[PDB]
This record gives sequence, structure tokens and C-alpha cells, in this order.
Amino acid sequence: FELLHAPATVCGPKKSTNLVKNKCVNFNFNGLTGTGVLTESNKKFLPFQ
Amino acid sequence: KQLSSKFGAISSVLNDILSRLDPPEAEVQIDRLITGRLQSLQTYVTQQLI
Amino acid sequence: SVLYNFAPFFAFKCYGVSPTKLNDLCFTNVYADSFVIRGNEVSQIAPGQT
Repeated sequence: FELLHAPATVCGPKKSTNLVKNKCVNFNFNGLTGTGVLTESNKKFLPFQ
Repeated sequence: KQLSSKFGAISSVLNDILSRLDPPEAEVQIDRLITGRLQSLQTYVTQQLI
Repeated sequence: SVLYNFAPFFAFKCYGVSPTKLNDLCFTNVYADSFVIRGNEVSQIAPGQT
């Protein structure tokens, strides 16, 4: 394997879950495990990041 | 800035280590991370005291 | 979950990740190699062995 900072294209079998906002929870976004609140951001991304 | 240093371990993010490895190897990985960050904190406290 | 149904594994020793937490990781670009060896050198397929 390799854990490069890149769009993950091969991943284990796990089902998706609906989003929650303004409640601080623990999440898992393609191997990025963290704990915090989720909200809409003022930031903007280029369409490749 | 010392939080992103691996200190000879596998990864710098703690949650990746705890969610990626078995506790037989996670014990020694956390040993390495604890001793590195503890040495850094000791240096900072000594500097603050001086 | 389809690997265990083929054949009883000999070593199945793992480094880096654990062979139980493979249903929670999400990474990129696995690499698969295939060859056949005569038993005693199965332990020689490892990082840093002669």
C-alpha cells in the first residue's frame, strides 16, 4: 500500500451516513479520523483539492 | 510546530496510529511519541523558566 | 472477506497496518506481486532480510 496525500481510490467496505451540522462528532473522511464540529465554510477550493 | 514531527515513529497524527495498528505495536509507537513530545515539553518549560 | 475462503494461510504476518482493521482504511494504489518459493525462504520475504 501507500498512504500518499491523494484522492483515495481503493477503500474498505463501509456504508455512507447522512451529514450532521453544528454538532461536534467524530468523523472518518477517507482515513482522516478527527473530532470536531461541522459547518459550512467561507473558504473556497479549486476543483482538484 | 513540534506536533508534526514523527520522532522516528510511523505517523505524526495520533488517531491514525490508534486506528491503524494493533496494541502490541501501538504500545511501542506511542512510547516513541510520548518520549519525543515529553522531551520537547521539558525543553520548552526550561526555556520559560529561564 | 474473500481472502480467508481460498486457502489456509501460512504466516499472514503484517507490518504497517493490522490484518483485522482492513475494513476501515481508505487509501490509494495497492500493488500486487506474485511468485512461488520453497517454504524456508517464506520468512525471507520481509523488510531487511538476507
